This record gives sequence, C-alpha cells and structure tokens, in this order.
Amino acid sequence: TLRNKFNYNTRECQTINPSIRERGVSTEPPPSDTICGNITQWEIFDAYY
Amino acid sequence: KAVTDMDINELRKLMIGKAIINSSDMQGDLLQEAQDVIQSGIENNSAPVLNIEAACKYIKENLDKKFGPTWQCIIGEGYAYDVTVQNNTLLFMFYNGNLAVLIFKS
Repeated sequence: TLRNKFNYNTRECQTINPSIRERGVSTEPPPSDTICGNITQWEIFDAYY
Repeated sequence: KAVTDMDINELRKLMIGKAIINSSDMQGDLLQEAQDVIQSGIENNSAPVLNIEAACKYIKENLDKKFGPTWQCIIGEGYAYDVTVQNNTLLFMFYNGNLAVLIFKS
C-alpha cells in the first residue's frame, strides 16, 4: 500500500546502437609492365636529325 | 647548304639545347614537370667534364622528393635493359649527342 503510482514511477531507457554489418574490401595495385629499351648513338642522332 | 652543309660533328656543335623524346609511357602533364627538371639539373652538374654519377645523384634526389620514395633513373652512352615498372611511371628521352636518359618509378 505504501508504494503508489505517484510515489514510485518506472521509466524504461535504452541507448541507440548502430546495427553491426560485415563488409569485405580488396585492394590491388595498378598493373605493372616490363619495358626493354636499347639506345645507340645513331638512333639518338636519327631522332635528333 | 642546309642539310647537305650540316655534318654530324657540325650538328652537335650547332645545337646543344635541342630536346628529343624517343619513348613516352607517362602522362603528358607529369612529363612536362620531369623534362624541365632533368634538363636544368644535368646542365648545372655537367661541370668541366660531364659525370654520369653526378647527373644521376641530382636527378634521383629531385625525383624522390617530387613524386615517390623509390624512383630509379639510369643515363648511359649505350645500353640494353629489361625493366618492370608501374603503369604511367616510365618516361624515356635522350638528349642531343651520345646521351641516353631512362627514368622510371618503382
């Protein structure tokens, strides 16, 4: 009888939580290519000429 | 006169500032920045007698600060090489006379 609606008030409180999610990310560097260059005096002169 | 008068010894003596590009694989905007820096650096470190090691040391230091940590450039009178490089990271340009310059980003 001592406990009363005005005497005791019960309130339910919860904290907002973001939904857990699972994501997969893959990173792969730019493609690299092999280059072979041969330089000769005549070839340099020909471009220059 | 003209081309007939001109000789290989005469052509080299007549123009030392002529720039010739043989192979391009890097973006053009990037090439413009690199071409100005390499030409200025080689002339400054050319000294009384051109030093291959001296030119490479100046170019290697400038390129590392300019773009990426690991940048390799090799210049020689004549050479044969196979190099694996990243896309748009290699520029090949040879200066007038017996001077071949190779610069690539690894």
